[PDB]
Amino acid sequence: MMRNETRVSTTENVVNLSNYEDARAKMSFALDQEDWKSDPSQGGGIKITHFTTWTSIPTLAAQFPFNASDSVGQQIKVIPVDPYFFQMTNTNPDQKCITALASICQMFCFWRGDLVFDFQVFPTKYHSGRLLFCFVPGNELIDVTGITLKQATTAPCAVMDIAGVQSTLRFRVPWISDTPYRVNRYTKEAHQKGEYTAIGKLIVYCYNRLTSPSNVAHHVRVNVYLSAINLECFAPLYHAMDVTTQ
Amino acid sequence: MMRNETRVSTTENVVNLSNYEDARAKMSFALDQEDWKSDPSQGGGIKITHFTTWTSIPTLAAQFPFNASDSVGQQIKVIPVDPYFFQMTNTNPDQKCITALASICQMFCFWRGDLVFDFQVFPTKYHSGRLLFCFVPGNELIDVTGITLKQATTAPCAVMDIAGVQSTLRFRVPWISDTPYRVNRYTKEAHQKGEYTAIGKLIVYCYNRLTSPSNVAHHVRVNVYLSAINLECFAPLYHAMDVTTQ
Amino acid sequence: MMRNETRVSTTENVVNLSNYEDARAKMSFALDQEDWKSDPSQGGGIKITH
Amino acid sequence: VGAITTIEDPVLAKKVPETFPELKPGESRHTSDHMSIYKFMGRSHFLCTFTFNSNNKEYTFPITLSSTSNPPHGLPSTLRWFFNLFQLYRGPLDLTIIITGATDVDGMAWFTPVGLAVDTPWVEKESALQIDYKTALGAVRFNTRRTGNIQIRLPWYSYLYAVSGALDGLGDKTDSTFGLVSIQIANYNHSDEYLSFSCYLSVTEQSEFYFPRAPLNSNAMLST
Amino acid sequence: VGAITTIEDPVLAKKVPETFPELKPGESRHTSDHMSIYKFMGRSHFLCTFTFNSNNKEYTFPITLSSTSNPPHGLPSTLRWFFNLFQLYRGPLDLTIIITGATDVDGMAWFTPVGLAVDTPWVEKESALQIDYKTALGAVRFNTRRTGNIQIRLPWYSYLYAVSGALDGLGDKTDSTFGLVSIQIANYNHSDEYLSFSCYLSVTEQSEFYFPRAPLNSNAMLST
Amino acid sequence: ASYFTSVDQSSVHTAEVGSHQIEPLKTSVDKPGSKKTQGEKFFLIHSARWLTTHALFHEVAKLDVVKLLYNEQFAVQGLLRYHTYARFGIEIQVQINPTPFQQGGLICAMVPGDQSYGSIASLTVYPHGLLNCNINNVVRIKVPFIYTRGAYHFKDPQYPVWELTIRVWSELNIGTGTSAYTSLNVLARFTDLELHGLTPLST
Amino acid sequence: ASYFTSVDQSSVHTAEVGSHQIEPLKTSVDKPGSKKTQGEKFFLIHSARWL
Repeated sequence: MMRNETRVSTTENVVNLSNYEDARAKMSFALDQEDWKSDPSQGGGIKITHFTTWTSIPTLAAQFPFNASDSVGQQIKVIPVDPYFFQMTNTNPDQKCITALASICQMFCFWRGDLVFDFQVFPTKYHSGRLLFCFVPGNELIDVTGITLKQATTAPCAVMDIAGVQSTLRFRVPWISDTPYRVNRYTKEAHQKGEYTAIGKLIVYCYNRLTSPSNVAHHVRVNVYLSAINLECFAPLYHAMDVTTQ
Repeated sequence: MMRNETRVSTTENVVNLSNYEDARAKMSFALDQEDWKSDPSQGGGIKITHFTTWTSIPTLAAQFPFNASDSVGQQIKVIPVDPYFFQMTNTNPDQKCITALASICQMFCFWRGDLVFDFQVFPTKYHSGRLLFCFVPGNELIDVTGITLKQATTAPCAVMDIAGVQSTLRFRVPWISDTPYRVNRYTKEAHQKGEYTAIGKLIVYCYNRLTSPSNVAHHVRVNVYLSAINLECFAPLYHAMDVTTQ
Repeated sequence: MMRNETRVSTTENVVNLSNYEDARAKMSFALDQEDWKSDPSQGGGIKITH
Repeated sequence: VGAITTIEDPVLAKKVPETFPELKPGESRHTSDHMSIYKFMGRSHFLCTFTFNSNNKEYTFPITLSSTSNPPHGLPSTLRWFFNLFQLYRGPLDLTIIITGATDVDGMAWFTPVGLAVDTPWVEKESALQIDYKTALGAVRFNTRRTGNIQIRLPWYSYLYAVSGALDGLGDKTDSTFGLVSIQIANYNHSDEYLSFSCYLSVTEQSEFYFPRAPLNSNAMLST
Repeated sequence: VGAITTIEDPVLAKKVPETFPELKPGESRHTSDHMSIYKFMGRSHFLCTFTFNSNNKEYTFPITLSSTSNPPHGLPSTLRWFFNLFQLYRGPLDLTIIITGATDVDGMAWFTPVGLAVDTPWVEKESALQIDYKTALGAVRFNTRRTGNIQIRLPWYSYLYAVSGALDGLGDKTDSTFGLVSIQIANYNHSDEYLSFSCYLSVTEQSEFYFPRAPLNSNAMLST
Repeated sequence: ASYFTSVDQSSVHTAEVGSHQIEPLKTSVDKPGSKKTQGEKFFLIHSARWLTTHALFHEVAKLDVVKLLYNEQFAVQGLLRYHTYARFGIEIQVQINPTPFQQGGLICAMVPGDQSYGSIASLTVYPHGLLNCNINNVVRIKVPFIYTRGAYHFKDPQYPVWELTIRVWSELNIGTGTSAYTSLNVLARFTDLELHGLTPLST
Repeated sequence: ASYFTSVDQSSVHTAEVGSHQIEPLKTSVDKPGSKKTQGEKFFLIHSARWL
């Protein structure tokens, strides 16, 4: 005698696109349900399972000039600290240059980690001068401009020298926040108190003036790289992050 | 107390004709669900599980004449290399003679392997002469005609003698292609760059002239067989391959 | 968390009268699903299976 | 040395031909093979189609392996091609039919072995058979509302050792038929909504094949 | 000491940067990670949508990884973003389509490898193919009353080692197409009730990815 | 057994005289020429100037590597012309000559296929190296083979395998009177080159 | 060291990506072309008639 019984539960026949296990295919067109073996051959041994491959590679966030006419204590450039920050642009073709670390987090709601800026000077050997990178923990809506130079040495900072065989400074912002995770507000329209994106603002002062003889240019451009470490994420979505300008 | 529950997933009640496991019958008309034992008796021990039984048997692709009036260096016949190639025809009844290797691959999209041509001369013992089979790797849309005889000895070739007790030459085209699999384009209508069928063209020259006394015929017909080894296939379909003519 | 899923195949709810295994009853009127023992008594030991 | 042989001598015909220098061509990258018959024909293929124009009419078609019968009545497409490569066949088949169009239609399909009294093939007419004669041979009673498709295994019942696809005249009328499948419809009452059927034949793992023949010349293969 | 480096020298580029004093930031509190590709793209994403305006019309769309084709015909949203981060792709895909609107509609969907004779992409027209040609390539026949959604795995059948998303001109027309999925409808008879479809593509566990590229400049990403 | 294969009934033993002699005093002391000494050497590709009038992200030299290596000039033309298919790796030199009174920088990125769209600022993802007047005048890039087929096809290639690009990473600048330009050179070689598919039809 | 020889002060290590991959399924099964397969083959010279 045949006895088999099952009660059909609720949520009968509901497509769940949430996570993979509910997206996996029940049937197949594949003849005789065959399977595909891996084939490393033509790829050069490079296989990508993890977005760390992009986020661990430095990219060009911004380029700011450094000028000999700038007296001591003047703020050259102010940067917010988020992976979302790129001010670059191009002409032909018209486009908005995005960093790599941005395009990974522009698809995600939340993140935490340490954003590592890399400052690259392009001087001669004959220039000389210093800079001060002052990290100011907080949110990005605070007023950073009314800060003098003497008041800045309180906060963590690093003083760099332009001349030498090391043109590059690696500067690692330690993660400091009241909440374990920051959020992506650019999708939502307006501001709200308590909901922040950056962990605080960066400042770059002119610590000594910029000296140089006559036959060389008087201003040293400096690129700013960006990349992360210990980066975590979750809650995907689709978003087009616009260039943050000033 | 009875507790059994199952959520009915998506794709409820969908006939899948894709592969066998979804074509197998759930119920049966067979009385008491009986099973059939094998019966080799009247069949002669010959059981066919695998299409290699057809493709490993040579068949008649084409028949081209060899004439004493043809001066050295003249191209007698040019063949593309694919299992799809048969130029034969008949009158009563009107029909298109297909090879075996063709009728197996005419149902398939892709293939790879080595097509083995077998050239069979039908001379007397008193004729004498040679031929040159020049393989020219490439696709089948290239221009093969502007090739002289001296230029042909570069490519792989084999020189055959007509007189002897061996009338048959087995000539194995090594598989050479940029892509691991060729494709069946005859279903689709027109040409496309990069999508090819043949692996290249074959040429048959007249290496020495054909000498013979008066009382015998002056021209030696030669059949061309076709068959494969290491042949792989996939992606079935239905197609009627028309005779490739010239 | 409850996870159990089964795809309902083709040929849903088709009566097959072909062979016995598809004719066997799923449910019963028999009180408490009782079973009947054999009773050779009055038949004279003669049972016909074939 | 393997580049020369005498094909008029069959013993040397089993020689392994070599011509140029070669390398072993590695492996095939996908696991399953597509050249095993039980896979290629493991996929189902088309068979026939028919429509009912009125209520309480019964339809019947044989499964005929003969090459002579040309479609629409006969084997089309692949099957017509597949059953002519080999001489003999035996063993069960896996049949799948698919219902479309109108709903709330009861139907009862049965299978009739070769030679026994049965409706005329390829003819749509009212059933001539006693209702008591039908269910004896075995049948399945299906409703179109719930399922609309049925996958059922035809048995091998015949007085022949096996069946053949290549025959002529007096033999082809008898040996070449596998069996008859019939479908009766009931409660079709509204003549609208166009109830239609389709069949699909597949080959089992218990089928066999014997004595490879020559494939069909192109003018033979046809389509519906 | 790790606060100074020469990035023009790649050997020192793999140095571990340190700047200030730090502590190990504990653990992540939720078990699964969201940065593994096979999870993020484990979720399904949008592909395309189309509607049928009359009975017995067939629709066909290729799956094209090219960046050049702009939506509504092409890859929208996330997929357009995801298949341009890396140079190559190979391996099967998991396809899920969803049916809406009218009911009691039979349909048969098939999959056509690249290059073979097939209906013109992105064109809604009556089918030009022999019914015998369709089922050979394999197909599933579905009814909208019972299910209305189908989740099926597209195989990898191609003559290319792999497919690429970044190409220009003569190459982009050929290599950049994965394959074609087609859907035929039947018994649509009343033109009302607006039958409509939608597709959703997902990535398997057998897929691979090679040679990371640069992400797309913002003017590239679009939406339907 | 190589390629040309004679099948004959009547054949006979060949008649040698003497045999290969080693040289007790060599005529030329360099290695006997072969593939590894021919195909794999360094060859010159493109030579252009880099001027201050080039703005940021201007493209000094856009190169197609494989298309340029195939020419009657370079002796590697010898092999490639008579072979239909090939697969291989590439190596790259980029050499410039800054005078230390100048300042600026470049980027040399090997992009497979084409750049297409993706961002300029991300070219540090591709295998690359940075030229700077402060540090170094030379970079070496070595990439394996990437392509959507088994091998490249020289007669009518589908799409260029490695299309090299060079963008100006920071605007060049000088003082008053300083030399306003610098030479720029590119070198390339095949590596582990493998050939197939002999053919006359190239001529 | 082959022939072309760079002599430089400022030089630097090259940046590899990946490495030579063997083929689990070959595209072409013939021997990889080289000198011994090219230079040493049989070639045709003169073809005349003997009367």
